[PDB]
Amino acid sequence: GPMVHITLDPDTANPWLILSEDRRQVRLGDTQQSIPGNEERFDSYPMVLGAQHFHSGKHYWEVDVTGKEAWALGVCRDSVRRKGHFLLSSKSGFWTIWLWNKQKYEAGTYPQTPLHLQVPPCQVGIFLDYEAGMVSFYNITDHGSLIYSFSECAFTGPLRPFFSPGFNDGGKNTAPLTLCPL
Ligand SMILES: C[C@H](O)c1ccc2c(c1)N(CCCN(C)C)c1ccccc1S2
Repeated sequence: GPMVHITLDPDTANPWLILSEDRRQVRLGDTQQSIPGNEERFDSYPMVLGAQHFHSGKHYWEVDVTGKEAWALGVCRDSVRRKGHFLLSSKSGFWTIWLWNKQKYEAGTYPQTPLHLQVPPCQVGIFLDYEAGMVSFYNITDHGSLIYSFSECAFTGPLRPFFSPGFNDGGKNTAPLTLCPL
């Protein structure tokens, strides 16, 4: 089946992130960790990838976002640049949605698409269909209604799960992203 046990890849995690020992949770830290500057690590934003690689097929997982004022979720090319600043955008190899400012939900098209969610999600489901070129996001709190779907994605290599528990803002958004047991 499509359900997949996601774990986080510590080698990609920006130093502002704290990963749980089981690598199923991630949160913003109050200070930067001292860790290596290996090529895989995102150096400019608090992001981290799942360890799993997708080359084909259908895949699904869920993330708890309860009570966070900001976060970003989805999938990206393994080949996306890790160093420096960039746009979280389908044009750049990212298929993501995000919340910021407590109630601004957007999809990472470029230009960005504003999202209008009648029921703020406490848990989000991400569905990847490699062959169909689709990444879809579901509001678990709202009985699995569709938040947004990217279609006509032109996948060419391995894809990775993508996660950010927020950006650095002074330590208000400390709660973790948690991968849900499926
Ligand atoms: C600008 C570029 O696309 C970019 C790079 C890195 C991040 C974000 C955007 N945001 C989205 C902000 C969209 N509007 C507001 C510009 C974000 C949102 C939620 C959690 C982490 C992040 S980190």
